[PDB]
Amino acid sequence: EIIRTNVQEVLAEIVSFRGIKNVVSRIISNDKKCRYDLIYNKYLSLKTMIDYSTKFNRVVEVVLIIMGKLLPLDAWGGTENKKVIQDRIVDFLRLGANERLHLDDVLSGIKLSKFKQDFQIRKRLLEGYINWVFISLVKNIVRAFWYVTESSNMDRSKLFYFTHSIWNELSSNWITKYAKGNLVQVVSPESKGQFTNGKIKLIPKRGGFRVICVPLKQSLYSFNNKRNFALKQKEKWDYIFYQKYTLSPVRQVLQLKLNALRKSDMGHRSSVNSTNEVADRILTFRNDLLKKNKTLPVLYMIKFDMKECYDRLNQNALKESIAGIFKEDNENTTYHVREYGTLDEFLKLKRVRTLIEVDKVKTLSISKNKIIEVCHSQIEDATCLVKNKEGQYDLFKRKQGVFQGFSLSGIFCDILYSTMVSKEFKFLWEATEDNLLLRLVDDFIFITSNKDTLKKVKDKISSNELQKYGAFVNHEKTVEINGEAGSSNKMTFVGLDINCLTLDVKKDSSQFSRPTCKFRSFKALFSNLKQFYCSNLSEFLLDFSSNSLETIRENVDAILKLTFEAIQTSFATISKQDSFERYRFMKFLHVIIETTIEKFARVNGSMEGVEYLLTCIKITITKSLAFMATKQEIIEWLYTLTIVD
Repeated sequence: EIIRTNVQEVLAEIVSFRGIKNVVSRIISNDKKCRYDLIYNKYLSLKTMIDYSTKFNRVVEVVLIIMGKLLPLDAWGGTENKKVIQDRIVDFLRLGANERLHLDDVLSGIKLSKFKQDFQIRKRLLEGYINWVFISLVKNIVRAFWYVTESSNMDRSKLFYFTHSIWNELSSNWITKYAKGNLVQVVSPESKGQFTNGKIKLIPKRGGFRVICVPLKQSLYSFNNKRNFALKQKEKWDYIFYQKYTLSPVRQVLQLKLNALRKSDMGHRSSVNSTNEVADRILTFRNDLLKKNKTLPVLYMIKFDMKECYDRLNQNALKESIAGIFKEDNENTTYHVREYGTLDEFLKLKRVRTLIEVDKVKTLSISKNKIIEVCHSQIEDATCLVKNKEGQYDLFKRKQGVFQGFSLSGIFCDILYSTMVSKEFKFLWEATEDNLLLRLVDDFIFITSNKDTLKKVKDKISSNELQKYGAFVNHEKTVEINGEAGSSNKMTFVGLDINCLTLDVKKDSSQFSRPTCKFRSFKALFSNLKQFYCSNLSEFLLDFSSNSLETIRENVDAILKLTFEAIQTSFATISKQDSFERYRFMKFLHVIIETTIEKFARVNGSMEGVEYLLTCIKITITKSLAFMATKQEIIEWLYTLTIVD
């Protein structure tokens, strides 16, 4: 029950002879008589959520035990090619068996597969065989036994295998408890519920789970009727058209109104869009202080975060904030924004590898009435489906707050907190020379030389004046230092170590650890660094529903810089014993760039921002290769890459 295709179909997958059918038959035969649920009894059966996960070594052992039973020794093509393929299987399991397979990296066996001038171009079938072994056999085994989710952690290269039996038990328990305190049932909502339904996804947030709502591309009727494929396809394109022509414009106009307020109001400059911007605003604060009084004064600083900002978000305050940024447009205004494609466009109408080597605008138009209507609909009509354990899939709505995982949830929280910061902290932006406030999603930092204005901020985050917006200060996480030789002088803000005494800002970078660069060849270095890149390129850092583009870009830049730092560190050593070939390096760059763009489109479903990201990648790659004297042809090739038109 691992291979659900016949010998005729599998052999058809390996060509666009007779020994092949001999192997496929023996593999399929072993599949039918393999005692799967006895292996499960032998190998796979409290008080933090990740401890229930199967340890990775037991995960690997189960997979290889199945693979050994499924594939006879000749099916591996040698008693040593088996060692190589098994190592690539472990690498594939370290990516959760969910990332794209690269046949040029996995394949390092040579001849010993005796059908198990042109034998090489007719070895393209070996690519089709190994591909079927990895994507059909290995992946289905993982899907058969485990649910795989990446943790929300500090080090999020960690993928976790929960057996379906224990994952369902953990998930049903947390969801039942979370539904009582945050949700309320629904028996017949509006007929217009086609694009406001979502399914609950859980992420192992330490003591519990993060609750994410993934938008359903169907109506409830189509979801309950799993057999009406045509209707599901019809409504799938309804969402695609709704996302392209309605949701994307609404998000674009909200982002522009929010950007224009960063320049207009002084109260919105305190709202910062990324971590590097937090560092730069502090470094500029430090530098401007060194110019204003020529020394560095004793500085006081306070950091504080919000408790469950999405769950506790005030829907009414959010709706007022949205009306606020549109107060000047007289409720008949049409805005002109760009059109973008969907991921599922090229796929289902064209072919793969959408990054290739006359102009375009492709504008759309949307009115303020629609924007207000769609925003209200997303806030007030968002519903989620919960597994019932009587197999019923009831529908629930939020008592208060906004579901994380919908298109506008991230920008909703940005609009409200920018509005909140601007109206509530008025006594900060006529004396900017002495104090600095910065906002990053839900984390706040405030640095000042005025110990009196420190108490103003310290007394406002202790009152209830921010609860009007749904902001509740996480008091036990509040940290304050002053560096009067009586307190500590190091504080950790988001990703940053900040010295209170000298305003030194240094990045932790421990989230993505050592790229392990010590090899005797560039090919071995690029394969390892390709593994490292995909292992750290998690979906949440490409999620446009929860992060800004500057945050998405800087995260890609952070992974890139670590990857190229490995190249720079070991280039001289490897170049001593292996000649650097620029064309092999460009294929590595092309694979690295393609994977990032593909996963970004996969996560967000919309092509909005791939252009901005592709050119930020070119600039980052250019900068990161400054150490390389001879790169003109490499960089010239890099600059000719575009998104498929």
